[PDB]
Amino acid sequence: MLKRFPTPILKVYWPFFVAGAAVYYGMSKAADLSSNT
Amino acid sequence: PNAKRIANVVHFYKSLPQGPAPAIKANTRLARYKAKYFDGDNASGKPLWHFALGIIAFGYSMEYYFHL
Amino acid sequence: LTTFSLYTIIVLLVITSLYTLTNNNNKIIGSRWLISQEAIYDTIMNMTKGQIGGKNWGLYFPMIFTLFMFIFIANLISMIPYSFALSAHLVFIISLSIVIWLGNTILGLYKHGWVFFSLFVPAGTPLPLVPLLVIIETLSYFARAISLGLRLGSNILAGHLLMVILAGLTFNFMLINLFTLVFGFVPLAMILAIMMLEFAIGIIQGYVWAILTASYLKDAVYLH
Amino acid sequence: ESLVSKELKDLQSTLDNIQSARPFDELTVDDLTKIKPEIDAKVEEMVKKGKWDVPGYKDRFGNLNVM
Amino acid sequence: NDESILLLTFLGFTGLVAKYLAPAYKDFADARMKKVSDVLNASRNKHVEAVKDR
Amino acid sequence: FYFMNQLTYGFLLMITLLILFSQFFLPMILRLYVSRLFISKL
Amino acid sequence: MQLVLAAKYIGAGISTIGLLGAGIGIAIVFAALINGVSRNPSIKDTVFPMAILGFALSEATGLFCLMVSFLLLF
Amino acid sequence: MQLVLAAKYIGAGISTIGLLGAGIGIAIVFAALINGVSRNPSIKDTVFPMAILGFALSEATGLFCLMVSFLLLFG
Amino acid sequence: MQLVLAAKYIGAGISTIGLLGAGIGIAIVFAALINGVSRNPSIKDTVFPMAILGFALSEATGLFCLMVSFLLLF
Amino acid sequence: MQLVLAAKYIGAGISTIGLLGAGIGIAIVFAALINGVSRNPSIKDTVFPMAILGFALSEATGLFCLMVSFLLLF
Amino acid sequence: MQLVLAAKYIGAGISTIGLLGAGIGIAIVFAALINGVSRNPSIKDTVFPMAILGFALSEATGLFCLMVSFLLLF
Amino acid sequence: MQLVLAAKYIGAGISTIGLLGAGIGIAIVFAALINGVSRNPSIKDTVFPMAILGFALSEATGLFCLMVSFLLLF
Amino acid sequence: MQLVLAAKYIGAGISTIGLLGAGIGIAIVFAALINGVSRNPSIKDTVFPMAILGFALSEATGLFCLMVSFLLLF
Amino acid sequence: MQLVLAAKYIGAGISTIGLLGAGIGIAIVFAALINGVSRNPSIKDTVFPMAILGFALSEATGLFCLMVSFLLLFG
Amino acid sequence: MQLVLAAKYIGAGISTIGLLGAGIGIAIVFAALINGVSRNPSIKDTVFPMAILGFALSEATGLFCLMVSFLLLF
Amino acid sequence: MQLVLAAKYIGAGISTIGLLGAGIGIAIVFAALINGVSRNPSIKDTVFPMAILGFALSEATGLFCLMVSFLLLF
Repeated sequence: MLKRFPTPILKVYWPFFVAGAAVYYGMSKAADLSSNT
Repeated sequence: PNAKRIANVVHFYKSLPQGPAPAIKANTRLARYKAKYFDGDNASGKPLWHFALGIIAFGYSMEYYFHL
Repeated sequence: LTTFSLYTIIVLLVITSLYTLTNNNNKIIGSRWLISQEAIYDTIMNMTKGQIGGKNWGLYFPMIFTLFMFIFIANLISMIPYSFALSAHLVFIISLSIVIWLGNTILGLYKHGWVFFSLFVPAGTPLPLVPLLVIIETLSYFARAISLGLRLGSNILAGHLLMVILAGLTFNFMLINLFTLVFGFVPLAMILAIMMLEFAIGIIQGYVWAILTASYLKDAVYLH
Repeated sequence: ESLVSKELKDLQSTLDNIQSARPFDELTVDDLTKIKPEIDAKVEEMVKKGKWDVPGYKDRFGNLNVM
Repeated sequence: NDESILLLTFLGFTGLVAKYLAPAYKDFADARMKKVSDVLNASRNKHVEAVKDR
Repeated sequence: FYFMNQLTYGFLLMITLLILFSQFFLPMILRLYVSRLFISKL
Repeated sequence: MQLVLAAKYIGAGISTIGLLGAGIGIAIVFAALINGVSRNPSIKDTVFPMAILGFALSEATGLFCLMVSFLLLF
Repeated sequence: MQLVLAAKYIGAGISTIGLLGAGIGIAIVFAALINGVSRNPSIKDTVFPMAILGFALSEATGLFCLMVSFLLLFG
Repeated sequence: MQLVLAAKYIGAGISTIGLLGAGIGIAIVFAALINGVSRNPSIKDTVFPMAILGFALSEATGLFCLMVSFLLLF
Repeated sequence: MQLVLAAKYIGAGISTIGLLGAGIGIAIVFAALINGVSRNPSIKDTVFPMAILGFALSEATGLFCLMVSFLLLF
Repeated sequence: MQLVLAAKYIGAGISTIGLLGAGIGIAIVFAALINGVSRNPSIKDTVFPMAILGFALSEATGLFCLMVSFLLLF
Repeated sequence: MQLVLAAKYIGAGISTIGLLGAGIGIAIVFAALINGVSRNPSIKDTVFPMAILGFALSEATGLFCLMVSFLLLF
Repeated sequence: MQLVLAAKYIGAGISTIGLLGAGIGIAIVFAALINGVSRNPSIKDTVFPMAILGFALSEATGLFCLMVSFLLLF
Repeated sequence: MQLVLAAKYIGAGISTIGLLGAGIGIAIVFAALINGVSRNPSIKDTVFPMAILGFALSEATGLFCLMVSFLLLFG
Repeated sequence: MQLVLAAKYIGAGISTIGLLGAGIGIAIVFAALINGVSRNPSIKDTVFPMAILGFALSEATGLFCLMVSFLLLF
Repeated sequence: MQLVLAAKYIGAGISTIGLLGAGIGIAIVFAALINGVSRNPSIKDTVFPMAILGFALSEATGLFCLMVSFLLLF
């Protein structure tokens, strides 16, 4: 069907994975701190 | 010199003559849709339209779930 | 079950429906469905080749591809009338924008340490106004972040609100007396050319997203 | 003198298929990588470096992009 | 309904798409296909013509 | 309210398209690139 | 409260004349495109995205102003 | 309730004068179009379509203005 | 109670400037039309249909503006 | 309803600044005319009708403006 | 009734700047007039009555502006 | 009663800004003056009387504007 | 306090239209970009990366007015 | 008579921005002044007086405008 | 009262459209920088500083504007 | 007494926006500086004192606008 090619992203796109998880965690703090309006 | 001729005779030795293994008959309950719709003759755009037909149903059906 | 969860299911199956059923079993001749992906690959390739233009340029080339097609496809799905828009949420698109901007700041900080703040001077100035420029475009520094997503989110939101409001306009103007259908076709062709505009305001705004964040990678990654 | 006794009948038999065994509008990269692992070898080491630019492609094949 | 009016505009719009773009896209793909197939046949033709030189 | 649900599935699909496009669909086309190159270049 | 939706409506009215910016703006994008393709007819594709990019930046800024209308209209 | 529709009328008043931009806009489009065909005769039929693209590609922006002045006047 | 038609009148007054550009913009078309024939007098009867096209459609917007003003008057 | 004529008066007041466009544009017409004959003096009798046509019909926009001002004034 | 004359006064205040266009109009006639003459110096007889023609009935709009201002002042 | 003088105050405020136009307008003439002497230095006595003519009788309209302002003031 | 929210509503309405600066500005930057690249063709990726810089710096100050449109409003 | 100094203050406010006419005004004079000296190098001292003349009683717009405000400040 | 804080919000609304001219002006600074160096590339190092001299202090003056809004808004 | 400073606040708001013309003014001076010294690079020290002279005595006049703002605020 398709040949799986190991192209690198894990040791390549780390700040955007970190930024996604960091906006996830900070937005979880925002929606568990500010959502009572 | 050597390399082009030998790369050619490696390239022209195993390549199959009549365009073999035609695979003009196969099915997995979705590949017939592909062979009728996406292979070397038709490749018509209407299946995406037919796929759009699904969303033509689907939001309507979700409308049928939501407001109607 | 969540509607947007299923909308992402629709996105991923459209994207699986662009290479696999495009594949006429690894025919190299590149059929009609494959020339489209060929063209998208080429026109993002020749874009980011010249933009960042470094010896390490292709590493982010899947990222500049995966930021485009996600926006190329999800902004052609809600062109279907009976659907709900995907990028309409300033929450989600501004989320993706803050993600990309923070990723650029973190990539630049990790790559260039103390003197990464010397991005913020473009070129030479006289001395008694040096600090000026730094704070001059400080909004852009963070104003850039909100704007990158807010542009595309505003375009998507106002376009879908345009289509709903003007469909309801041509609906509500025509419950009055039967002469209202006579020369009331110019609003219909107006909304039709608005849909001509709407394919543009999807695709070309996605290309805007691509070229602006490719410029932002040139900003963060390279030392000018 | 015995060098040419196989080399002459070799390339005539080689052109004997080459005039008769060309699936050029129906070729498949499966069969290609099956005979030429050099293709996927260069592709794989290329992406492992990251040279997404394919040099020497545009001069004979049109880039076909938007711009 | 309100949204079947957008369906009406969308039916006419995709009809105009199949009127204007999709035949032009079809024959553009035809031009590119003829180009690629012709140069790929010509490369192998010059290759097989090179083998007769030895 | 439901910022978490759209953010959850959207980030899952962003990571999905990153890994997916990178390891699958760009180099399956670059296969065709290098195939046509090492047929014509010979 | 009967006052404030009327105030929203006139605020939406004075918010509408920011797309004046896009209306004057995307015009001279097309104008520079035509004055540049006139004296150089073989750069048109090379200047066609460079044009339309700027189009999709200024058009969109017009679509800033009226979205401020709409979340004031709603 | 007698205050809201009068303010709606003045709101559709002020939400009309944004097509000032469109009236200047398609004008300067045709200004450069005439400067395109004038200095170059054999470019007309190529760039006149593009200009009519550039003729209704932004003209609808001003239309957005009066559609506010259609809805806020009426709805 | 009497604020309604008074506000109709001031709303027609503040919408009057819809044709403000109308007075200009148009002058720009004929401006280029003269500057299409000073530099090239041989091409006038080909481009004058384009110019009356632009002038007419170019003013169709100010027509929309003052007919908004008229139906705001009535 | 002693307010409604006062509102007629201010609405006629800011209905007279829609000729700002006319008061610029019908002067740029003769401005480009002067720039037209000074590049080619031989074509004077062809540029003068075109300039005065676009000029006059142009002025008609500011005339529509202040006749809206007149019929709002009384 | 003690406000309708006050409204006449403030409506005469913002009937004023319609001649704003006159202020930035007839003036540019002279701009082009200098580009009419400093380019091609032997043309003063051709364009100087042409420029006073372009001046007069473009200032006429500013005349119309401030005369509606005076009769709304009184 | 004690309101019409405040109306005169704000009406003189809003009537002031028409001298924007003269504040622009004479400037473009001086701009064209230095675009006459720079690209044709041997012209001055034919253009500089003409330029100070344009200066005076385009400034006079803005002077009419702010004299309307002060006569409405006092 | 049933009025201060009406005031912040129309304050958003009047602070909508500072983006007239941006809707002019990024468009005239890309207008000069097209008219510079069609003049000199082989400079595309030398002026294009600062054409996008001028776009960014005209977006920077066309967006303090939008953040006044937001943080006032919310 | 309590409303009236307030109305004087906002009447000063609207009559402040006519000095917009200054900020464009003399600048475009300087625009041509640079195109008067770059295009022609040896003509500065001929045309710089005209420019400064084109400065001085131009900037009058601004002056005449804000002294309006001052005669609404004290008077 | 509560009117002064409401007037503060509409004052912060009007007091933000003064950076309009700044956002136009720095854009024509980069516009002239493009049309200067897409005429003459070798002068970039000489004028791209001075332009971005002339950029920045043509902007902060306009970005006094929101600061005057800022102390008004807080 | 609870109204005079409300008028001070919105008066500062309206008296903010005259620096819009001061913005462009300064912006251009340098735009003509670019399109002068770019095509003529030898004239720089001949121009650039005068040019920044032509900067300074413009900007400060725009500064007049906001100093009016401070005398309407304290």
